[PDB]
Amino acid sequence: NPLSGLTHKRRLSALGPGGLSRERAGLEVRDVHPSHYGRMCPIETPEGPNIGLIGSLSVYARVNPFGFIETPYRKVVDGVVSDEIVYLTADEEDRHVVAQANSPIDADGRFVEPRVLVRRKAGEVEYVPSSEVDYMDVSPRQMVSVATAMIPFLEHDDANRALMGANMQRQAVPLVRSEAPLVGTGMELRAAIDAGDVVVAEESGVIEEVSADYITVMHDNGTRRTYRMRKFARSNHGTCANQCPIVDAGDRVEAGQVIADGPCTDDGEMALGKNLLVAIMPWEGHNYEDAIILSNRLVEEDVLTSIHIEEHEIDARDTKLGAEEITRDIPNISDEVLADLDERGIVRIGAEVRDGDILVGKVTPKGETELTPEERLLRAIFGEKAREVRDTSLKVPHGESGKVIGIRVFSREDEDELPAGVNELVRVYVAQKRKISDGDKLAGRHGNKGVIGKILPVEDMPFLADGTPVDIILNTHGVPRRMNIGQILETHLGWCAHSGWKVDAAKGVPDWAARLPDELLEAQPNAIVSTPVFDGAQEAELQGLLSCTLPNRDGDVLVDADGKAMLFDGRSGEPFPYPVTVGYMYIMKLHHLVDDKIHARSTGPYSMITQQPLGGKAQFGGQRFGEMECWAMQAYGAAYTLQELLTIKSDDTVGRVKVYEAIVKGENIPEPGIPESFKVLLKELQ
Amino acid sequence: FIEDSEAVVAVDAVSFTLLQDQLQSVLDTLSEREAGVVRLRFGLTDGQPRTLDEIGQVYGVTRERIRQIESKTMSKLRHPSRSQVLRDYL
Amino acid sequence: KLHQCGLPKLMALELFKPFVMKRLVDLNHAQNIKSAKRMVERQRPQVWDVLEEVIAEHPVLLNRAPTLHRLGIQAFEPMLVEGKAIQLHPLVCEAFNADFDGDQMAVHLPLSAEAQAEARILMLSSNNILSPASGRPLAMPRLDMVTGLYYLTTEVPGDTGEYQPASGDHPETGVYSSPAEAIMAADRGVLSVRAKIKVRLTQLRPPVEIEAELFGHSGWQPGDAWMAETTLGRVMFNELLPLGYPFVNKQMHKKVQAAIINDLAERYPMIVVAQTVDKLKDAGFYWATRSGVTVSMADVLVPPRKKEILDHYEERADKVEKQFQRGALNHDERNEALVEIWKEA
Amino acid sequence: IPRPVKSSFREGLTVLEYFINTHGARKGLADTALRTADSGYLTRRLVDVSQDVIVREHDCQTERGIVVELAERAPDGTLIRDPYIETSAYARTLGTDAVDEAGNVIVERGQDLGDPEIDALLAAGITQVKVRSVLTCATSTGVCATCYGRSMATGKLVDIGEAVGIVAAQSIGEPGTQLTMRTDITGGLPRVQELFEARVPRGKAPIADVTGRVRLEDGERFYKITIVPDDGGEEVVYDKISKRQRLRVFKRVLSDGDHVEVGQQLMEGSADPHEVLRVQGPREVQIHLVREVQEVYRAQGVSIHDKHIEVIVRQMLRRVTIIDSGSTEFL
Amino acid sequence: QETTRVLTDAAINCRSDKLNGLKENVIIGKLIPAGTGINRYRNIAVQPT
Amino acid sequence: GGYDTPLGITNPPIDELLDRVSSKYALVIYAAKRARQINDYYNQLGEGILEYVGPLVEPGLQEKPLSIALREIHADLLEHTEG
Amino acid sequence: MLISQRPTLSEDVLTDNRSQFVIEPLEPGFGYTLGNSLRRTLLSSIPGAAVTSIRIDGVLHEFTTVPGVKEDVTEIILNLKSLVVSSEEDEPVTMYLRKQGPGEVTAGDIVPPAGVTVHNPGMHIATLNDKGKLEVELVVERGRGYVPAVQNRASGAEIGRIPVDSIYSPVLKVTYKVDATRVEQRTDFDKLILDVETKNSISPRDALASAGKTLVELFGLARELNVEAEGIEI
Amino acid sequence: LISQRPTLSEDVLTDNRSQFVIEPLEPGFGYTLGNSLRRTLLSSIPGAAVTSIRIDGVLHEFTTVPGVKEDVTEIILNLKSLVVSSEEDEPVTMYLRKQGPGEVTAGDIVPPAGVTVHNPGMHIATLNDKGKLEVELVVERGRGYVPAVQNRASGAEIGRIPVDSIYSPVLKVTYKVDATRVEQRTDFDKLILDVETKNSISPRDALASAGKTLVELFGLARELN
Ligand SMILES: [Mg+2]
Ligand SMILES: [Zn+2]
Repeated sequence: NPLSGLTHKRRLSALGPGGLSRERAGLEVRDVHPSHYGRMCPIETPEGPNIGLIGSLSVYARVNPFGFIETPYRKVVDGVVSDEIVYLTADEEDRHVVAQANSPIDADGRFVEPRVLVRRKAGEVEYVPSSEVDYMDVSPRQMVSVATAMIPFLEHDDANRALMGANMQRQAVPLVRSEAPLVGTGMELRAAIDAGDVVVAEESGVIEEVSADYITVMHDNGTRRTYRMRKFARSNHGTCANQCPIVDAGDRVEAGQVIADGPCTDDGEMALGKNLLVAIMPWEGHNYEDAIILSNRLVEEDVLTSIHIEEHEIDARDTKLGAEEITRDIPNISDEVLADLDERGIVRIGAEVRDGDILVGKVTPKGETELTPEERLLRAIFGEKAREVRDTSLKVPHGESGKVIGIRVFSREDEDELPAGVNELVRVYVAQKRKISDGDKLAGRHGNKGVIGKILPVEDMPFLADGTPVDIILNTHGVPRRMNIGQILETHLGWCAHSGWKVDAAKGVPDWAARLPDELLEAQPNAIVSTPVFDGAQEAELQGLLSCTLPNRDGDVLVDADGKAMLFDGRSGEPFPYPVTVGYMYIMKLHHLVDDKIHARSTGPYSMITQQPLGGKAQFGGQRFGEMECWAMQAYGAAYTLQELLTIKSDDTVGRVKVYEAIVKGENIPEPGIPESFKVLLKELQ
Repeated sequence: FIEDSEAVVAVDAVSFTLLQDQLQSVLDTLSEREAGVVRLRFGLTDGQPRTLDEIGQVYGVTRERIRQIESKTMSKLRHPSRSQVLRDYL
Repeated sequence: KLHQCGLPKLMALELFKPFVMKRLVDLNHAQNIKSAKRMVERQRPQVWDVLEEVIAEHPVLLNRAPTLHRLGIQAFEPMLVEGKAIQLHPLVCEAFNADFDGDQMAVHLPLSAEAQAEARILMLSSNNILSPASGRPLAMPRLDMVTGLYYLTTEVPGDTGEYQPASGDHPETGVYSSPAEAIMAADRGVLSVRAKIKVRLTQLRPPVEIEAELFGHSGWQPGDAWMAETTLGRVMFNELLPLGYPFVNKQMHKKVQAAIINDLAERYPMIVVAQTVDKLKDAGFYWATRSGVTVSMADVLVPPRKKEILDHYEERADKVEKQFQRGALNHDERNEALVEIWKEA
Repeated sequence: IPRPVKSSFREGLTVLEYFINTHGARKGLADTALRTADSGYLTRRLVDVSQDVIVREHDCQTERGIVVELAERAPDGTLIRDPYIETSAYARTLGTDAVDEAGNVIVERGQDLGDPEIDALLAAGITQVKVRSVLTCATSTGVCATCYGRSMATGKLVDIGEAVGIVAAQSIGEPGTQLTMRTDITGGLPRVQELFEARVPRGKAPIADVTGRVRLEDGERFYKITIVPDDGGEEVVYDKISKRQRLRVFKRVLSDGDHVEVGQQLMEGSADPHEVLRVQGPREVQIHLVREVQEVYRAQGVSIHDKHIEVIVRQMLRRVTIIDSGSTEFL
Repeated sequence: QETTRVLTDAAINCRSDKLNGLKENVIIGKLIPAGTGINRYRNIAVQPT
Repeated sequence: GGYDTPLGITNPPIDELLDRVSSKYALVIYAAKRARQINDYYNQLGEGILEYVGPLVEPGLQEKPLSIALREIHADLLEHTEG
Repeated sequence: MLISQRPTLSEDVLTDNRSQFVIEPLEPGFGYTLGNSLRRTLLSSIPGAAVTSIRIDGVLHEFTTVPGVKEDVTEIILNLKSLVVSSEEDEPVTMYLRKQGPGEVTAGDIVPPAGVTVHNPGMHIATLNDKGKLEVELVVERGRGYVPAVQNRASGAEIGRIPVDSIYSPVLKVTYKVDATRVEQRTDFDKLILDVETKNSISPRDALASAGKTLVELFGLARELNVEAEGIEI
Repeated sequence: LISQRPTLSEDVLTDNRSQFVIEPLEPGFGYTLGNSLRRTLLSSIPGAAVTSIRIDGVLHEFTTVPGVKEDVTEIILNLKSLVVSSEEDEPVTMYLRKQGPGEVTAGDIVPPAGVTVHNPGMHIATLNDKGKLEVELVVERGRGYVPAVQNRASGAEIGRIPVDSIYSPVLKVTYKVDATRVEQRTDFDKLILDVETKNSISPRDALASAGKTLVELFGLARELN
C-alpha cells in the first residue's frame, strides 16, 4: 500500500555493513532510551527477530547536518510561550527542560497552574514551577511515527497491540473500491500526498480534459500539461497500482491539490480498508480464538476484493547444441491446448489460463539419444518421428489462474539491451481478481487480526431491528485480555459517525459538550470525523454523542445510550436475550492470503547433492519434518511411521520408485532401505 | 535449491513398466511368430534390433517376406483396438 | 468431531494423487495410468467422487512448528472442505498452542499398513486427551466454551419462574414433572434457564447422598424417579454427561470441569470421554452465544472512589518527596518509599 | 519508575505515561523472544540425556524407593493434604505396604496410589509412604514398568517399550516459555538451566557439614560464620560470604549458639548440588534436585509430575569417579 | 555437540558403536528400539484363529 | 458400558480392542500384519490358491484392509504369539 | 426453476415412540429454514389434551399434604400432568377419580366418560395408605402447545381447584440438527436430522405429517396472493 | 382452544417496500415464522441480472477505453448495480451505443422485448469529444449469487468479460412481533413483516413466490399416507 512505500523510507535500521548484526545484537541496544522521544517512534518496530533494531523517524523529526536527529520545540521565555520554533538534538534536550503540549496555555503564552509536567535530563518526570520551563513540545503525537499516527484512539491501546496494528497497517492490499474511513486521524491526508502515489496538481489552473488515461490541465499562463496515469501497473509484491482521476472537465484546481487518487486513496486521503458493520458477540464458535466471520455480502458486492497481478518471464537464450525458438511447433501436445497461443508463440491477450496451461511456446534442441526399444516400436506404430527438439515451454505454475493483461516482448532483432547469449525475452502479466474467502487474514487498526473462519450467507447473520445484517462478527474474549479497547471506542464513534448526531443545544450547551469545537453539535449521516492521536474523543464526549444519534428513516434509535443493540438471530429467529455491541469498524485485508500459502506435494523435484525433496512452494516442495517432530514421534513410540518419513519419502532413491509402483499397482509398501543421507555421511567420513 | 533433471521422477518408472506389460500383452494378442519378428526387429528381448539378414538367418528365410510381415503386423496395430490401450502412452 | 479434521479438497487431491489414480484406473474411468494422471491434472468432476472413496478411514498427520511437546503431531481422519484452509477442531488448540492469527499447519500422510495403524491407534486425537506431563486434560473445553457452560449452569436468585413455597392463596408453582416440560416452559417466556426449580428426573443419577437416602444401595436410574431442587441449566448440562455419572449440581468454573473430565477419563473408557467432550463443546458454544458477553465502554465501570484514593496516596508521596528534599534520606530510600506507596495505592 | 502511571486504558493515557509503558512492553516482547531459544536448548539437552530411558521390563522386583509426604500433620492432630500431592505422590506404585498403627495394610505393594487410594490413606491416618520410583529402579539398561508407575496420558501402567525419557524431556521443556523471570538468586528459566547443568549457583550458599551449635563469625561486609561440632572434632571455619544476602531462617534467623543440622543451609540463597552430594548422599541430593526444580515450576503454576524430573536426575547420577585404581584398568 | 573433538577421539579410541539408542537408529534409517520397534512387538506371528 | 455408537475411524472402539492384547503397540503390529495379509490375499487371487486366507469377516462395499483387520480383531477371530 | 436434486425423508425408529428423521439433500441453506419451523410447529401446533386443574378434598388453604396418601399435593400434581388423555370436546370436561382403601391408584382407575380415553395404562398417581380415600375432580380440555397454569382463571372461586400446568402437545421433545452433505462436488448441501420424542398417544410419523399439513396451509395462506409466481419447484 | 386461522393483511408504504401483518398465531411462533419467510425471501427469489458484457475496444477486464473518464472494472462495478427483469429463460442480450460527450445513463440502453430496465437514471460512465462506448450485455434469469462463469467454460471467444450475477430482486427484510400474552391464556402472536425490494418486482410477488416455494417444500413432509 502507499503507506508501506512511505514507511519503508523514513526507516532507521541499526543493522548492516558497519553496524551490529542480530547475533551480535545485545538486549540493551533494543530498548527505548528516554532520548527517543520525538526522534524515533517507540511503537513501530518489526515484531520478529528485529525488535528495536529497526524503527522509524518521528513525524516532526529532522536530521542534523552531522547525522544527528533534531526535533522542534516551542521556546518559552519567562513563562510566555513564544512561537520561535528551535530544533534541538538530544544533547540540548538534556541541558534544557521540556514541558507538555497538553498544558493549560491561557491564550497569551502564559501557563495557568504553576505546577507543571516536565522532563529532566536523565528521563526523570517531575513538577517544576511555571518559571523554569524554557522549552515546550510543539504538539502531542510528536513521539509517534507516521503509520502509528494513523491509529485512532491510540492512547487507549496497549503498546503490544499498538505495535501489531502499526506493523499490519502497512500490509493492507489495494482493493477495487478503496472507500475512505469514517473515523480516522489527521494523517490520512498527508500520508498519501507525500507517499507519491497520488498525482498532485503542480501549478494551479483549470481542467482542460480528463479521461481514464491522462489529465490535461490548463495553467493560468498559456501552458498546458498532461499528467499520465499508471493503470494496472504491477507493484513489487503483485498488487494493483491503479490511478483514476477524481476531477471533472470544468473544475478549477490549485497548486498542491490532489488530482487523481492512487492505489489506496479516496478523494485525497488514505483508504487501506473498508467500513464494515461489526458486532462483538461470540457466535456459534466460528469466531473462536481470533477467528472472524464475514457476511457473504462482502463477496457479493466485492467489498474486500483485490486485483493481484503476477509477472512471468522466459528468455530464449543460446546453447551448445544450437539456439532455441519461441514458436508454435511444439512436440507432443494436442492442438486443443494450442488454441490460446497466437501465431508466433505467446498467448493472446485476455485468454483466461488455468494451472499448467501453456503461456510461451518455446522449444529447445536435444541432440541424439538412443531410444528405448518400446518407444521405437510405439513411435513406428503411429508413424510419428523422433522430433529431436525438446520442449521447455513457460507453463504457468500450479495453483494459479486469471486473465492476461499485457505481454511485453523484447528481441535481439529490435536491438534491445539483452544480456550475453540471449536472443528473445518475453514477460506475461497474469492477473486474478482475488475475492475474500475463508482463510484470508483480516485486521483492524488496533492489533486485532484473524483468519476468516466462515463466510455465512446473508440470511443466517444477526440483523438489527431494521433488517440490516451485520457484516462481520468479532469475538469478545479477545478484547479485555489484550487491552486494546480502542477497537471498542472506534466502534462506538463509528456508529456515531454513521447515523449522525445532533446535540440539541436548546437551553445552553450540555456539560459534556462545553469544550467541543463548533460545527460538531450536529452532524450528517456518513459524515467523516477525525480524532488526532493523543487528543481525540474523550470518553464523556463519546457518551454524549452516543446519547443523541438521530434515527435512520423511521422513528427508530437502534443503538441506545449504552452503545448496544437488540440483534435478531438470523439463523434460529429468536432475538438474543441481551443487547449486543454494534458499530461501524474500519478493517483492512492483509497480504497473507490463502492462495499464497496453500501447498501440497505427493512427488516432485529433488535436491542436488543430497537426494532430499526440494522446498519453498516455488517448486512443488515439501515440509521440513525436523528434529523436534522426530522427538515427538519417538515419544509416541511411532517407529514405522518415523522410518517411513525418514527413509522412503526423502532419501531412499531406489525405494521411492518402489513405493510409487506399489501404490499404483495396489501392492504393499516395500520395506525401507538405508537412506541417501547416511551414505553421504559415510562417504564424507571416509 | 537446484532440481535434478537426471533423476527418477517416479511416475516415469511405473508408467514405463505399465507400458512394457501392456505392449507385451498386445504383442501376444497378435499373430504367432510375426509379432515376434516385430519384437526382434525393434529388439524387445535381445536389446539390439538386428537386420533382415539376421532374422532370416535365425528363421531360415528371406528378407522380402520379413518386410511383408512387418507391414502386415504394422497395419493391424494402427487399428483402434490395439491402439486404444496404447495411444495414451505416446 | 474430535477425531475428524478439515482438508481442502484442492490439497487432498494432491496428497492422495497416487491413490486416486489407482482407484479411477480401477473404475474404468481411464484407459491407463497416463490418461488417469492427465484427468487428475485437469480435475474432471468425477475425480472428486473417487477422492471421497480413497480418503475415508485413512488418517493424516497434523504437525505445527514449533512442535514443543508430544501432542504437536496428531492423526485425524480427513474430510473434504470447501475452500483452501485446513479446518481444525477447536479442542486441539490447547495441545497445538494454535490460535487463529494465520498460523499454519503441515499435513503429512502415512503410507504403509504399519504407518496407518500407528496413526489410527497411537496418534489419534480422541486417544490423546490428557497431558503427558501431569495427566490433566487438553481436550478440556476452554475459553469461549467455559463461558458458555458457566452461563448455562450459573444460578440467579430472584429470576423468572423460581420455586417459592408460598401457600394459602396459591400453590407453589415451581414444580415441573419432567425436563421436557421444563424445556417447554423455557421456550415460552415463563421459565428462565437459570431459575431454581424442582424437577422430577428419571434418566439422571442422583448424587451419592441422595442415592443412599432414597434407594440406599442399588438404585438403578433408567427406571427410577427422584426429585431435585436445581436449575434447568444444570439438568441441561447433566444429560450431556454419561448415564453412570452422578448428578453434579454445581456452577461450572473451569476447575470444576477439569475435575469432572479427570474423573471421567480415570473411570470410563476413552471413547466415552471423547464423546462427552464433543457434547460439552456443542453446548458450550450454543450457550456462549446466548450469554450476552459483550465489551462496551459503558460496561467498563470506573471506581467512584478513585480520586479520593489518589489524593490520599499523593499526600504521602508528597511527604516522601519533601523529606528527600530537606535531606533526611538519600535517593534510593525515597525511591523505595515511593515504590511501596504506589504499590499500596 | 517512581512517577507512576495514574491513568487507566479506558480514560486514555497521557503522552509520558504511554512512553513509560512502551519500555516494559518492548522489554517483555524481546525477553519472550529469547526465552523461546532458551527453552529449545533446554529441551534438546534433556532429550539427549534422557534418550536411553525406555521401559524394558514389567517389574524389577526391587524394594528400595523414596518416601513421600502424603498429608503431614497439624497441631490439632488433623491431616492436612500436602500442598503438592497431585504431582509428587499421585500415580506411583507403592512398594511397602502401608500399615496404620497395626490396623491393616490399607494398600498393598502393587497398587497404583490413585485418587481413591489417597483418600483411603488419608482416612487411615498414615502420612509417610514408601513408593517405587525411577531413581531406585534396579534394572540394567532402561527403567522397569512398575517403578515408572502410571503413564500420565494413558492412565494405566506404562507399556513395556514406551520411551519415557523423551516424554520426560518434552514435558520439562514445553513449559519453559510459560515460566518467566524476575529481579542475587536466579529465579527463572536460567535457574532451572543451572540446576540441570549442575553448576555452582551464582548465589552460592554453602551448607553445614555437621550438627552442633554455631560459632557466629560475622565479619564486616561478609560472614565467615563457623559451626561448632556437636560430636565432630573440628569447627568448620567458613570464609568471606557477602553479608549483603541475609541468613536462612528456621525454627528464627541463624543466631549464635543455635543447633544446626548435618546439612543445614547457613546463609540465605541456593546450595550447590556437589557439596550436598558429598555430604548427605545420593538420596538427599535427589530430593534436593527434585524439590528445587519443582519450586521453580510451582511458582509459575505449572503442573508437572515428579517422575519426569526423576528420570532426568536418575540419568544424572549414573557414573562414579575413581579415587583409587585398585589394580585393574581404571584411571 | 562438539562434533570435531568427539569424532577425533572416538577415531583414536576405535570406539565401536552398537546402534542401540533412539538416535543412532534414526541416523541410519533402520527401525528404532522403542515403541513398535522392539523385538517383543516387531516379531509377532499373526495367524487366523 | 453405554457409549453412543462410534463412526468413521473410531469403529471399533480402541478400549474394547485393548482387552484382546497387552498394549496398543501390540494392537498396532497385530492389525498391520493382518491388513498386509488381507492385501496380498487380494493381490494373489488371480493366480493359483496359496496359503493365505481372509478376510474372515464380510467387508463393506469398499473398505480399507486395515479397517477389516481391526474389525476381525474386535470379533475375536485371530490369535498371536509375541517375540 | 428446477430444484436440481429432490430431497428425501427417511426415518430411523429407535423406540416405539422415538424417531430420527433425516432429510437430504436440502438446498443450501434451507436446513435451518425448514428445521426451526418444523421444530416449533411440532411442539406448538398439534392439538392435544391434558389435565388443566384439579380439586382434592381435604386441601383448602394448606396445599401441603393430602390425608391418606403417601405423597404430597405437588407430587400428585406432577404425576397428573404426565397423564395422557385424548379428548373430543372444546368445553372443559370433568374427569372423576375416586378410590378408597389401601394400595396404589393406577392411571386406569379413573373412570373415563365416553370419548376421552386414558392412553397411559396404569401410571402411579397416588399411594393411598391406612385405608385412605382419594377423590380428585380433574378438568380436561383440548389445546395446543404448553399453556402454563392459568393463574386465576376465575377469581379463585373454586378454591379447591388448583390450576396445574398443561402439556397439550402430543409430542414432548424435538431437537433439530443440520449437517453437511455432498452433492456432486458442492459438499455444502444441508442434511437435516430431527430427533422427535412423543408420548404413546400418536406415532411420531403421524405427528410430523400433521405438522407438515399445518405448515403447508400457513405458507399457502402466504402463497395465495399471486398464484402464478415463478420459483423453485421440486 | 383457540380456533381461528390467521390472516395476511397488507399495508403499502412506498412503491417498492411494504408491510404484511399475520394474525392471530400460536404463541412463541411469530419469530420463527418471520425468520423462515426472511431466509426464504433473502436467498431464493428468482430474478434476472446481467452476467456478461462485451465492450468493443477491450480484450479483457483490466484495461481502459479511450475517451471514458472511467475504466473497464469500474464500468463493471457500475453495471453490477443495475436492476433488470426478464420474462423468458433464454440468455437474452441488449445493446448500448454512445458517441460524443455526456453522461451515459441506463436509459440509453435499448432492450429487446420482455426485458426492461427499472432505473434509467443510473450513472454508468461519462464521455468526452473523443469518447465512444459500445457494449453488449447478456441478461439471464436465475437465483442467488452465482460467481463469474469462466470464459473457457463458456464459448471462450476472447472479449466476453464475465461478470458476477446476483439474481435477488429483494433488498431488505425485517419483522417484529407484538405478543399480547394476557393472563387469561388466550395468547396469540402478531407478525408484522417488512419487505423492501429493489424495484424489480413488487413485494407482493416476492412474498407470493416465497410462499409457493415453501408450500412445495412442505408438501414433501405432508404427503406421507
Ligand atoms: Mg499466535
Ligand atoms: Zn523398577
